Amino acid sequence: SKYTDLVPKEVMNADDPDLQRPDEEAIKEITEKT
Amino acid sequence: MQKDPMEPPRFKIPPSPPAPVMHSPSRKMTVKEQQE
Amino acid sequence: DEEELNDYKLRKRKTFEDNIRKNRTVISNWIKYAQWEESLKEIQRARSIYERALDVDYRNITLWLKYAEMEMKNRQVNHARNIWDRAITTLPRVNQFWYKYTYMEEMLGNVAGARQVFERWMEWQPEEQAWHSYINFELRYKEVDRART
Amino acid sequence: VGRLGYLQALVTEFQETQSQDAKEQVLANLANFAYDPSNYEYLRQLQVLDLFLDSLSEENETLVEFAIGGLCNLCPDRANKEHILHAGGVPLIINCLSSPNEETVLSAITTLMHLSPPGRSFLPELTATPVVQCMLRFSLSASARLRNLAQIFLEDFCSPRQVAEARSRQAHSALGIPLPRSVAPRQR
Amino acid sequence: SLFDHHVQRKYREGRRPRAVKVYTINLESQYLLIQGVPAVGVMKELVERFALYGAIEQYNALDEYPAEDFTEVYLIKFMNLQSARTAKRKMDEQSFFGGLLHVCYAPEFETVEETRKKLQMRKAYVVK
Amino acid sequence: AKTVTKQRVESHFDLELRAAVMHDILDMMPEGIKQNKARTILQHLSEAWRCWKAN
Amino acid sequence: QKEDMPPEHVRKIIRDHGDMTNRKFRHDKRVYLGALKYMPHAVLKLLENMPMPWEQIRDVPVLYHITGAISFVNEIPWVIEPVYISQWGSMWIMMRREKRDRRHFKRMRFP
RNA sequence: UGUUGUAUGAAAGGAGAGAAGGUUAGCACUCCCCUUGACAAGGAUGGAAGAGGCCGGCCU
Ligand SMILES: *O[C@H]1[C@@H](O)[C@H](n2cnc3c(=O)nc(N)[nH]c32)O[C@@H]1COP(=O)(O)OP(=O)(O)OP(=O)(O)OC
Ligand SMILES: [K+]
Ligand SMILES: [K+]
Ligand SMILES: [Mg+2]
Ligand SMILES: [Mg+2]
Repeated sequence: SKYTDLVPKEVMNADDPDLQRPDEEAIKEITEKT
Repeated sequence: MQKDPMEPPRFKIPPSPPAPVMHSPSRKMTVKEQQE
Repeated sequence: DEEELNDYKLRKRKTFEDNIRKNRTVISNWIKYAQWEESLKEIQRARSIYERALDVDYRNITLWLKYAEMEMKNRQVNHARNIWDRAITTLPRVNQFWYKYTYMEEMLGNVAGARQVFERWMEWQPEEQAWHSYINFELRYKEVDRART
Repeated sequence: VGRLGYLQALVTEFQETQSQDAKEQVLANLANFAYDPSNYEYLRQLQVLDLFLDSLSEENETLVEFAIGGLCNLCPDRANKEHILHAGGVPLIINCLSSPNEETVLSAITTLMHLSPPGRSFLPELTATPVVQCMLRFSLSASARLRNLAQIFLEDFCSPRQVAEARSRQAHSALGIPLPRSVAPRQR
Repeated sequence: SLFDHHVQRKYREGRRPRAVKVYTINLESQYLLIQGVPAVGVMKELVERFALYGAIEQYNALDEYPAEDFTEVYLIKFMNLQSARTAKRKMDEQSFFGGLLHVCYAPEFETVEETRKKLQMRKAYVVK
Repeated sequence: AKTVTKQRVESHFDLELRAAVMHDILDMMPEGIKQNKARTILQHLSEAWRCWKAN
Repeated sequence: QKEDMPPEHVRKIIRDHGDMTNRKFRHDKRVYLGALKYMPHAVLKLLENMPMPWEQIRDVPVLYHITGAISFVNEIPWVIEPVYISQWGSMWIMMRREKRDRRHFKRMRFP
């Protein structure tokens, strides 16, 4: 709804772990739920 | 209330709020390329 | 007499609802249903009409305009302001809505609201003419100090 | 079509016809509109209270029963109540305790009970009338509804002093011994 | 006696036909007599259905009553006579568990004081 | 939904080719174009096909 | 688990509703029409339980709707297979001897 | 203690069934139905609308 969320976000590898996808246990739990 | 199995059916047979358009500002068309 | 006139209402409505059911598209035709109520001077009809019409397409550019124009015409101002608010909410790149909102905030006489609207716009800072517009705005009133910021 | 116009149409239908059954239907509809509060005035403007009062005078028992039923729900309102009294229909109601049907008698009793006015406006009339003697037999009848009505009627239109005098008169008739008219109960 | 089921019939005829029968204040009661229930042991479902309308003081099935074969007769005591009228008004001639349902007023059963309050409330309503 | 049966085969082909050409018209025309002129482009498509058949 | 009712019950219901023309049965029309969906099942059970030629009367358990809309024969015809085979062999002998001895065998008219 | 809670078919009286000369064949796009067990097929090609802009009107 605001302007600041359409400007390009930082473009570099500040945090490899933060972008990494969740572990196998969480995805198996969500798979079983669904 | 109990319903007997024999009866047939009895009755004859806005979207989600609009998301804001988050767009780059439009570039107006030049007369040359509008001729194109 | 009068009964004939309500019959006139009803048959024109019936054929219009057929026309509307046929496509649900055709925005130019959507406006006509509304204006015919505007002639009939009963607005609640047109408020539901334009609500449905915004449901089909809010992306549209004439529709939000036309709605607010009917609002202005009917001299009812609080809803006109509020729904220009919602317009600028969901179409924040279209310049015209911003212009026709602040112009309105002037001629209706409420200085601060325009100020806040201008501040909100300062997020986007989308075009060159808009800034100039606000410069002229600020020189219109006693204030040159804000104009420096 | 229009409510009051519809009631007027029923009035016309009643007046022009002569078939007793097509009058049975009219007196049914009229007696059941008489139950309506709002339709009272509409009935008050069309002389149909006197239509009922004339209709009791007719000798078709079913029709008379219907007329009495119409009266029963109709009398209790103060305007209508006063009109009926002024007509002089009270002896017409009095004639109905000897009517053969149970319903008609009950309706008559209810109408009599309704005609009761505070401040002793009409009670005096009942004591003079022999209706009280008839009531004693009715109260001790086999019909539970009749018994309830008779007992209720006694409280509403009678007095303890009056009841004792009434009982004595009834007893005297059974006794077969005459009571002087001049003699009267003395307050203590 | 008065429980007999009268029969229907221009007079600006309505949608549903009505039998010729005038209702007097005395005729109407708060005791409602229901006859024609199928003998399939629905004692409680019928009573719940009627309790939907008002509040039921007392309900019992009176078996002495002469009824037809495999058919039942019941009594319902309501709390307010207007509730009894609406219960008749809507429940009468409603198909119930495969049977036609016939509700009639039962004034015989009500006692002297009950008649007193009935008549007095009729006077109260008519005056206003 | 109705299936595509032998009656409906050719009309369905034209119906789908029509829709796909329309999609590419929308993605091809520059932003803020004064007019769409889509119906005219589809008229030129028809005339091209008719000229193919007539050599 | 209820108790079977006397046959007079269903006989009286079927008798009363006959032809479904009385104005009193207006609400049973919907249920009769709704019960049409199961009438092939009722036909299947009826013909499945037909009496064998050596028995005069067969009495079957019946499950019937309370308005009289449909009646199901609620059983399965279980037989002992040797006894069953012997009974139809008995019929083979009797029917053959009867076709031999009956001078003129008249076949019944259909329908 | 009534009334607009609607529809089908028929009869009578009227209108008359697409194709820029005539006679016609159809299949669809949307939304309105009818027959039908329909993911089929029919109901006149089932019927009814169909370029752009401005406020039924006006302009190309
Ligand atoms: O005038 C009609 C009807 O309006 C009136 N009536 C029905 N229910 C009533 C009620 O609760 N109170 C009063 N005062 N009047 C009422 O009576 C006649 C005819 O009644 P119907 O609609 O035929 O119903 P019903 O009287 O029950 O018919 P019946 O043969 O007796 O039994 C089903
Ligand atoms: K079509
Ligand atoms: K054709
Ligand atoms: Mg077709
Ligand atoms: Mg043809």
